[PDB]
Amino acid sequence: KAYRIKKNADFQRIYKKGHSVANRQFVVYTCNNKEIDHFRLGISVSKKLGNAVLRNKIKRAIRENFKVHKSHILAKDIIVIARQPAKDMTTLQIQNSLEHVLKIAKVFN
Repeated sequence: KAYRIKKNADFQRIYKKGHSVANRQFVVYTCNNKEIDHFRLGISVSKKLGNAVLRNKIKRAIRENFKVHKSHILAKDIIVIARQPAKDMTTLQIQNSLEHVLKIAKVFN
């Protein structure tokens, strides 16, 4: 399977059956998937935060974080949702905010 979650039906199963945590900039959902043996990541960044340039910068920051932690993440489905205050972070701060919330989410990273 690919590492990126694409289907909208997968986003819904995770929201309904999964578990969430949040800091001020990000909500994180996790949900085990016994049929997969590596993590998967879905990202949601609402148009309320800004235009496509801003949203893709946030998406790129999240993907770069999981890429660097690629080998020490547990085999769960993971959804990262950007909250409105994410639009006011520096690119550097996004990485430390993600490290904080992912540690709270028990993704082993």
